Amino acid sequence: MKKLQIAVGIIRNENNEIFITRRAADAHMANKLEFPGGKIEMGETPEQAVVRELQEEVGITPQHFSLFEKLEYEFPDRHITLWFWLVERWEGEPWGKEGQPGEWMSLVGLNADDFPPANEPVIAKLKRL
Ligand SMILES: Nc1nc2c([nH]c(=O)n2[C@H]2C[C@H](O)[C@@H](COP(=O)(O)OP(=O)(O)OP(=O)(O)O)O2)c(=O)[nH]1
Ligand SMILES: OC[C@H]1O[C@@](CO)(O[C@H]2O[C@H](CO)[C@@H](O)[C@H](O)[C@H]2O)[C@@H](O)[C@@H]1O
Ligand SMILES: [Mn+2]
Ligand SMILES: [Mn+2]
Ligand SMILES: [Mn+2]
Repeated sequence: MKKLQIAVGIIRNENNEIFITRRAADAHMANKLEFPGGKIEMGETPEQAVVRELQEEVGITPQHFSLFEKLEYEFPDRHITLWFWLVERWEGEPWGKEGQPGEWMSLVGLNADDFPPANEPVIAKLKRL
């Protein structure tokens, strides 16, 4: 069974909205809502990975961010460690830089059922802020 380290960014604006993308229909966790992010590569740190992934996926450079949650999740065919970074300052304006759907979503309106099940405790903890 594959093992991966994944870094994702919770991109939160001043109006308590989060920038959320939707995964492709042929991806793992297909059609799910997601925090932008991706695999931490050999030779880069979790902090470097979340910067690079947000630059690639949505065209922003996160800065002065914090680790909101780190957790492990066993999917049916892979084990993933997820690093959830809270990103409240960034350079740029997030968009669907890889052609993927992305939009701002109110924190209070997030439905954990729309995301991979690994995100459940994070979405709950976010709504507690
Ligand atoms: N990006 C992201 N992935 C998540 C979240 N929750 C969650 O369980 N995952 C899982 C889905 C995938 O198994 C893995 C994310 O990998 P990915 O498909 O984003 O990796 P990547 O962007 O580097 O892949 P690629 O560009 O090479 O296609 O972690 C989330 O909120 N955001
Ligand atoms: O690990 C994040 C944690 O570290 C602090 C400093 O105590 O921030 C540092 O790390 C961030 C991630 O690289 C940087 O964005 C930040 O500029 C740096 O000071 C805390 O702010 C944060 O909780
Ligand atoms: Mn990616
Ligand atoms: Mn990647
Ligand atoms: Mn990704």
